Amino acid sequence: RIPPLEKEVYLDIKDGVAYIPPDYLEAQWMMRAKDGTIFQVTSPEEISYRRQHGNQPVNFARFGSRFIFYPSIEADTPYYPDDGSPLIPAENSVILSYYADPPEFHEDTDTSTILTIAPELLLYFTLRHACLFVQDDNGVQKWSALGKAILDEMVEQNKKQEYSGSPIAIPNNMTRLQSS
Amino acid sequence: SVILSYYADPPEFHEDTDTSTILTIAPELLLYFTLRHACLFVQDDNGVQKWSALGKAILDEMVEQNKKQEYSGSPIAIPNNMTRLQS
Amino acid sequence: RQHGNQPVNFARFGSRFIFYPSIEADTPYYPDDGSPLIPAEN
Amino acid sequence: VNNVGQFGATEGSIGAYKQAAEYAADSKYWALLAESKFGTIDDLIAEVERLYQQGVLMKQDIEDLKQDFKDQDARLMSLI
Amino acid sequence: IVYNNQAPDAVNNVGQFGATEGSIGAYKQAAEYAADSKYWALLAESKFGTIDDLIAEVERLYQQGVLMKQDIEDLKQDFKDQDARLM
Amino acid sequence: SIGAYKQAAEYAADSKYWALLAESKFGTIDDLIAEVERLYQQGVLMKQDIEDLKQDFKDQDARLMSLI
Repeated sequence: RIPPLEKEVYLDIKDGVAYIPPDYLEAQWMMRAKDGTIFQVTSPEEISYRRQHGNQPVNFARFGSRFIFYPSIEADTPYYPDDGSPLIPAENSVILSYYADPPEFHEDTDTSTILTIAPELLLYFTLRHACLFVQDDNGVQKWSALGKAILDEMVEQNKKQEYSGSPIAIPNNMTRLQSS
Repeated sequence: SVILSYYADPPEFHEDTDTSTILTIAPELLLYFTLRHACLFVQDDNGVQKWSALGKAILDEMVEQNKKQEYSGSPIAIPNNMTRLQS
Repeated sequence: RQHGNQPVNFARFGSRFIFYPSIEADTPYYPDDGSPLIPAEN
Repeated sequence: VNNVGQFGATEGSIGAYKQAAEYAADSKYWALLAESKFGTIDDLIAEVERLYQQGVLMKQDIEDLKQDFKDQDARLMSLI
Repeated sequence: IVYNNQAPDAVNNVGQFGATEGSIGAYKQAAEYAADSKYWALLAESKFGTIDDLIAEVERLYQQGVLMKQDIEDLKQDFKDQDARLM
Repeated sequence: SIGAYKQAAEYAADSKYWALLAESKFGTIDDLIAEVERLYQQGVLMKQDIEDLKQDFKDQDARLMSLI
């Protein structure tokens, strides 16, 4: 899980039936493009309870291959066969950020950020399965260890990258804003 | 109407051109797990161990992937207050 | 933004730094004619 | 190019394609729009066709009347 | 930043949601049928616009034309009749 | 107002359901456009006729003014 394989995109809620895109692997921050607002994920039971029992906060869940929302959201997006037409994204347009599954190589000229950033990783993780195809164990173990070390280095870099511009000290937040 | 979501068991292949989501997602999984039983049929122990370890690692990666897409994108604090209609 | 001498905060929305106060910044003088960059205000 | 930089690029995804349900919903929406248009504008066009057919029949009839009266009075004034 | 409006081209070789080698055909057929339905809807809209606009416009045009023509013709006929009766 | 998640083939079959009705409504609109084309032909014929009449009346009124 790293930035270069992420992808932001607008969604079409349709107050419920909203479906999960095919490339969905893990969801990052989810919000709108109007004044800013961050959603929080909850369980199906919480939303079922909210439905009957009852709009600053907005929740959502995962019903199979859907993203449910308690409020009757009316997000709008251009239909499928639309030609170009960025559409100047209208209001109530939620923007989702998630980790998308990258494409599989199909041509020798096909490249990817992994090749330009860390080719030894792929080379070792594939020499693993190569030395498995043929009968060899020492090479398998060594290549696996090296690939795991490279992946650990990369994820540690990603970790040290996030929240890495200053320290933090919670300023005793006790909801100064209560009047509303 | 009442909707039910269950983990359906897939049907047996019983055909060459047939396929499944696993063949596209993790063919190495089935490959290693069947080579395990193959190297069990013939008395090959080291191969059994290697294939089983690889299949276990693949299944672990898959189940971990299924966990990192769960209700993660939010703090675990501020326990919910689904108490009642009586405030 | 909802519930809000003036401290500053910034985040990382994938590939964009987002500052709350809506600060404004400017780039310096670009000219390469052997002249200084002349840094900009704000 | 980036050497180890993670922000130096962003590899695309499989494909920015929706599920079959979204395509079905779009097809159903287009079909409902086209069907409403068909029905309403077809009733309107049928009513307009009837009205204009009767109108042009009356028009050609009264035109024959006007032309025969015109030539009648013309030859009547010519004879005088 | 973008929209998911492009057409299906590949399968999710990695990912527990989406399409498979045994389902991509369904995605592509659905996209094709939706595009055909939109083409039909646009063709119908263009046909109806043409019909309505042309019919209404030409109707109003030649209706006002023949109306004013008939008015002037009947007025000239009345003038000629009065002049004849006068002499 | 929430439904289940059918398989892709079912959604595909559902999408194609929106074609036959359109095919028939177009098999009708073709005759409709033929009819309005006939009407436009009649209209242009009547316009040619009204133009001929208008010119003949211009000439006859000029002759009238000339004579009296």
